[PDB]
Amino acid sequence: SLFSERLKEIQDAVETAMAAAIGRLPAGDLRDAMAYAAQGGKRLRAFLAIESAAIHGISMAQAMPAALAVEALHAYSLVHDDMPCMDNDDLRRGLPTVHKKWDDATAVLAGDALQTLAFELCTDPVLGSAENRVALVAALAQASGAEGMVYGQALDIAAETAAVPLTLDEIIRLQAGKTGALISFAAQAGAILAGADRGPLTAYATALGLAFQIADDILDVEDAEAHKATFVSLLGLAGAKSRAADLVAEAEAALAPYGEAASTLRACARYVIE
Amino acid sequence: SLFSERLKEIQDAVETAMAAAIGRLPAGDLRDAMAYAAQGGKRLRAFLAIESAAIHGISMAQAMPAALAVEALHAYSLVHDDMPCMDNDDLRRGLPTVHKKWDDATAVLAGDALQTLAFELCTDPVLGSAENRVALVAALAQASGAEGMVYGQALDIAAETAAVPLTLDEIIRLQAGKTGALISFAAQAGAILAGADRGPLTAYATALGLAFQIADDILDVEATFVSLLGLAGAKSRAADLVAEAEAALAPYGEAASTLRACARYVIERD
Repeated sequence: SLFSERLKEIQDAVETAMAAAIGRLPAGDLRDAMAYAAQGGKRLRAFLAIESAAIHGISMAQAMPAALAVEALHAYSLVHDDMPCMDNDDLRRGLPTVHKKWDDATAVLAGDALQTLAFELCTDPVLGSAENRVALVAALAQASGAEGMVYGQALDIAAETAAVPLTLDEIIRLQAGKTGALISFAAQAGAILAGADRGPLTAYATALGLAFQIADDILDVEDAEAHKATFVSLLGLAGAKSRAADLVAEAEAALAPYGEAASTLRACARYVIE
Repeated sequence: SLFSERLKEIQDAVETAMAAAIGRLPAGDLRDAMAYAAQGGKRLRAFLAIESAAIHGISMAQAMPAALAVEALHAYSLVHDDMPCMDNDDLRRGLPTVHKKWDDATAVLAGDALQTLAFELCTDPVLGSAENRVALVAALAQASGAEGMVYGQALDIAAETAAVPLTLDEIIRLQAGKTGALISFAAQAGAILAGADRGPLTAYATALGLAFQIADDILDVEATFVSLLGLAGAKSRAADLVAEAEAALAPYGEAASTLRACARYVIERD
């Protein structure tokens, strides 16, 4: 399809660009760990950044530093999350995690530096004006810190052993922090770089992010973390499926001002449930 | 003296402004551990940010988010450094470390959010033009990441298990990364915000950063700096670098007075 071919292209370009940006750093164990953690993945957040840019008439070359920013940040968070003090993961996508391949010290440092790299990438003159770049840093920061991604991780610790079982509102607030905020930055990145209205892409992302999580739960159905309240347990199998579809249709509809230009973005929404 | 009063006023105002900045986040264990980590300390780096700005005719009000940015970044680094897998500290400034008071998970996360907050503070429009703000965050990213502070820390850890003890040339290059880079950002910050030449303040910071490091090793014995030079040699060497740092600021005339007083202060405790 257009979507699948466009995705493949973006994945190939991102792999190359990330390796080049990391290869610029001083050699050593730190850099090897950084490189290993930022390689592979579906690049869905890079996709969103590039496609939302394309919709505002911005080239992939002008958009690359923002796509790599959100991928670096995504990568940093997994490294920190795979640590024994947190999710305690030995393997990710069939492969050893950073803290296992190297050591815990390398994992905290590789993730720290990857965070730094993401913000540095946001200052790259290729992106365009200083005004737009400083709005991009601000938005990546809002998405990633103590009112965004990290906050959602803090809540997840309380949530996975909660006394009263988790309500729908709570697992929605969870989702919105853990994955929602960064998916939203990625989708808004295009508009940020064009200095354009961020409303439609925000609404598209809110709906898309939640749809992702709901679609994820359904796939798991079809210990503390394993027996947590999911959208399938709360809404039912059919209730979850119908909610996923509703949200995808809501995300597509948010992109109506863009006409046929939004094609790959609306196929991205459909992809999550299909 | 008159420097003593400038340092305490800045310490007071950094304490307030940081509590207000962290106060604006959602409540919880995370916000508590962040605010705890970012409270206190001598505010050296914040002082360098504010005072190099004053040297360039920029008020404290306009400089504050850059001072908060160094401090938040510094705090983040301490929280992560204290963890069992790194330096393994149980106390700092008397009180228990973040990992000890809470746990390892909270250390990671409060560290992470503190780095994120540091970069968020660099975008505060109070700092002035977006051009200077973007140069500020590029500088902070340079000081802090895989070419700066983090790189230095990684080298320091790899040092801990080296086949040979390290040369004085290497332990200079190590701590230029580990502590020098962030002090360099802090001194240059005032010039960045005025769109001015950064060279003199950079040379100041390179001298001062090394001297600050040597004066800390002096504290311990009172391959490190005291072991490689002796207590006679290191007390002399740090006093040399202080002079160097004061000399680097000769272009500024007697406007360099507070920052020179600061350079002498980091060895005035010895």
